[PDB]
Amino acid sequence: EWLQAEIARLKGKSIVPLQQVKTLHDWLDGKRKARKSCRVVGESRTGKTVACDAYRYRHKPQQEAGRPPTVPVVYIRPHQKCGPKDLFKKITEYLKYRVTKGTVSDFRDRTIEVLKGCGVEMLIIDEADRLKPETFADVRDIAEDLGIAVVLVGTDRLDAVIKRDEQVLERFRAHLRFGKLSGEDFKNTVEMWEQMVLKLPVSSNLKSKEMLRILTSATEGYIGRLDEILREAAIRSLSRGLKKIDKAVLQEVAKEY
Amino acid sequence: EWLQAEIARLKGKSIVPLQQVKTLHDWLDGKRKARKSCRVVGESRTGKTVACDAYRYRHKPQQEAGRPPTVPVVYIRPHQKCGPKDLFKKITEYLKYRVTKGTVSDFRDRTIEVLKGCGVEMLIIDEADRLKPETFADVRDIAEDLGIAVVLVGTDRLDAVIKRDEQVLERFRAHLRFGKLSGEDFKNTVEMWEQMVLKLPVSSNLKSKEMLRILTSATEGYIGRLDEILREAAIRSLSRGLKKIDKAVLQEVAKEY
Amino acid sequence: IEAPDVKPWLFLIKPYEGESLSHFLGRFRRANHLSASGLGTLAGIGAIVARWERFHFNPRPSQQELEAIASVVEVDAQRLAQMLPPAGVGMQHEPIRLCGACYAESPCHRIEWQYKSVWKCDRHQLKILAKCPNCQAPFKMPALWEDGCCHRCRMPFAEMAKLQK
Amino acid sequence: IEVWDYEQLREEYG
DNA sequence: AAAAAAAAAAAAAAAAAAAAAAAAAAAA
DNA sequence: TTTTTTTTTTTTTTTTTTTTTTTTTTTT
Ligand SMILES: Nc1ncnc2c1ncn2[C@@H]1O[C@H](COP(=O)(O)OP(=O)(O)OP(=O)(O)O)[C@@H](O)[C@H]1O
Ligand SMILES: Nc1ncnc2c1ncn2[C@@H]1O[C@H](COP(=O)(O)OP(=O)(O)OP(=O)(O)O)[C@@H](O)[C@H]1O
Ligand SMILES: [Mg+2]
Ligand SMILES: [Mg+2]
Repeated sequence: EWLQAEIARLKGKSIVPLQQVKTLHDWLDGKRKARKSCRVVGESRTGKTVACDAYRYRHKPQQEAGRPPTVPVVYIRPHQKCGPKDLFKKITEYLKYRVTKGTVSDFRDRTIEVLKGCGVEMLIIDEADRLKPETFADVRDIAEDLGIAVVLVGTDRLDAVIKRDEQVLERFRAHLRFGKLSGEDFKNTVEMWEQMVLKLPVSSNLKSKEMLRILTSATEGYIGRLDEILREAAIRSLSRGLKKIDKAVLQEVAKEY
Repeated sequence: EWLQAEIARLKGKSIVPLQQVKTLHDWLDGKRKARKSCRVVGESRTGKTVACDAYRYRHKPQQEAGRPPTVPVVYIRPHQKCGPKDLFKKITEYLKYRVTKGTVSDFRDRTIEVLKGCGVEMLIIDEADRLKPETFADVRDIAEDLGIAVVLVGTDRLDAVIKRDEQVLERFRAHLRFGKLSGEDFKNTVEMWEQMVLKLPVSSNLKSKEMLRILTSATEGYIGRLDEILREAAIRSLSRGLKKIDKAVLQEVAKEY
Repeated sequence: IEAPDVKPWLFLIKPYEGESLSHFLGRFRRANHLSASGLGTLAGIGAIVARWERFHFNPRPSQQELEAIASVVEVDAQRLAQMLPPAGVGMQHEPIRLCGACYAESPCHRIEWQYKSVWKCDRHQLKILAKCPNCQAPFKMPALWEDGCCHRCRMPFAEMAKLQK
Repeated sequence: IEVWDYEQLREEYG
C-alpha cells in the first residue's frame, strides 16, 4: 500500500545540514587539532545532540590488517547520578572491549590502556550534568594525562554545576553556544523542511505570510517543535487522503501544543 | 436466594462506554502510530484510570509456543516516591519475566532488552506524579532511545511537577484533558446507568426532574460519586424488600456524603 | 494487575551440534544478562555451577542439577548430558584448543577438542591451535568469549583461518 | 545538498 | 591413603552526602 | 497578618570496601 509506505517514512528521522550545525563542526575541528577541551551550551530543543552526533559520523573509525582500530572520536552519554565506575565502563564498551569484574581502580587502569595505543583525539560527553560532582576528577585526569580533547555538552544548568568548582571551571573555560531560529533564518528553514523532509506531491507552500504566523506562534523558534509540528501535520493529513498540508489541519495540530 | 445473587452483582464493577472514554481511545491511537509521547490530565474522580484499562484490553498480547510475546501496550502504576529501581522492576514484572537481585544499572540494561524484541509501542504511567524527580531521566531515555510513546496520566499537580524541569516539559508538551459531567450529558449518563448498570425489576424513572436535582447536588458532576451513590441506593433499597429506588431512600444515602 | 494469558519466561538459545557445556551456559548468561550465581539462584542448585564454566566436573548430577536445569534453559536432560564427555573418557584441562577453520560455519567451540588425545582436526585436516599464533597467549574459557574477537590481538578470528595448519 | 537518513549512517558504520 | 592452597560468593560496617524538611527571622 | 528567605540538624540511602569463614578439587 502506497499510503503505508509513506507513513512509515514520515515517522522516521534525518539530518539536515542547517546553518547552526555547520558552525559547530568547524569549531570542534579547531579544537581537535589544537587538542583543547571546551564545552557546548544551549537550550534543550536546539538540537545539540544531533549536531554532535552528525559530527561523530563524519570520521569513520579506521582499520589496518594488524593493530586495533584507530578511533579519533568517542561519543558517550551518561546515566543519571553517573558514578566514577560508570564512566569508565561506558568508555570501555564504546571501544568494543569488555572487562568484567574488578574494583574502581581496575576500571581506571584499563581505560587508560584502551585510550592509549588506539588513537583517540576527542571525547564528547552528552548531558554532562548527569555526572556526579566527584567524577569530574576522573574527567580532568584523562584530559590532562592523555592528549585528548574533552567536550562537555549541556544546558544552562551545566554551568551552574561547573562554577561550583574552580578546578573544573578552568580546564573547561572556553565555550560555544547554540541559539534559536529567528527572522529570515526561521523562514529559510521552514522552506527547506518542506522540500527536504515532507515531500508531498502538491506543494503546500508554507513560507507564505499567512502560514508562517501559525508556525511562529506554535514553535517559538525551537527547531524541535518545528520538526514535530510539520511531520504531525503531513501524517494526519495523509491519513485523511489529502494531497497537501492546508491551513485548517495545521491549526488543528498547533492547537494541541 | 434470588436476593443474594443480586446483591453480589451490585457489589461489583463494570465498564460503561461513555463519550469521555471514546475520545481518549481515538486520541491515543493517533499518538501510537505517530509514536509521540503526551500526557493526560484531569481531576481525580473523572475515571482516567478506568479509561486506560478499557484501552489496554482492546489489544490482546500474542504468544507462540517458544519465543517471547508481542505486547503493544504496557500499563504500570508507581508507588509513592518511586525511584529508578522501582520503575524498571515494574516494567519487567508486567511482562511476566523472571528476575531477582542486581544493581540499578543492571535493571536498566535488562529493561531495554525486554522492551526490545518484544513489540512494545506504548508505555502508560499512572499516578505519574509519584515519580521522584530523577526518574524522569530514565523515562526520557526510553522515550528517545526506543520507538515507544510514553503517556503520563495524572491530576493538576502533575503539571506543577513537570514545569520544574524544562527537559521534561518539552518532551511531554502535548496533552488531553478529561472533564466533568454536565447538563444533558449528566442526564443521559444517569439514564444509561439505570438501564445498563442497576437493572431493578421495578423501573426507577430517575431522569425525573426532582430526582436529578437530588443527584446533581449530591454528585457535582463526578462520575465517581454518581456511581457510588446509585449503587449504595440500590443495595440498601433491596435489602429492605423494595422493588425500586424512591426519593426518600436516595436522600437518606446522599445525606451521608 | 499484570497482563493476561502469559506465563513466566526468559530468552532461549539453541545448541549447535557438538557444542560444549561451558560454552552453552555462557551464551545463555549473555542472552539473559545474568551471573552464574543468578542462574544457580533461579535454579535453586547453589553456587556449584560457576566452576562448570571453567570445566571442573567432579560429578554428573544427572538427576539433580542437570535434570533440574532443563526447566530453565529449555533443553532436556539428555541433550544436555551430551555436552559433557562420557564417563571415563576425554578429560583435558589447561590449554584450550581451537580450530578456527570451522568458525566460517558457525562461531562455536566443539567439545571434542578437549579430550586428552587430540592434536589435529580431521574435518578441516590440520594442526589444532593450543595457543594463539600471533600474540602467543593461551585462550580464555569458551564460557567467557565475546564477539569472536581477540583481545590480545584483534582480528576476525575467522580471518585467522588462512594461516596455521 | 546532501541530506542523510538517520539510520543509514548506522548501516554504513565502521 | 589425604591434605593443602585458593577463587569466589557472602557479610557487616562505614560512610559520605544529596535532598526533603524544620524552624528563625524581617516588613507593609 | 500574611509572604519570602536563610540556616541548620535529623534522618535515610546506595555504594563499596575490605575481610573472615567456609567448602573444594585435585594429585602422588
Ligand atoms: N539538523 C536537524 N535536522 C532535523 N531535525 C533536527 C536537526 N537538529 C535537531 N533536530 C530536531 O531535534 C530533535 C533531536 O534532539 P535535539 O537535537 O533537540 O537534541 P538536544 O537539543 O541535545 O536535546 P536535549 O538538549 O533536550 O537533550 C529531533 O526530534 C529533530 O527533529
Ligand atoms: N467507563 C466507566 N464505567 C463504569 N464506571 C466508571 C467508568 N469510568 C469511571 N467509573 C467509576 O469511577 C471509579 C474509578 O475511579 P475513577 O477513574 O473515577 O478515579 P481515578 O481517576 O482512577 O482516580 P485517580 O486518578 O485519583 O487515581 C469506579 O468506581 C467507577 O464506578
Ligand atoms: Mg540531547
Ligand atoms: Mg486514576
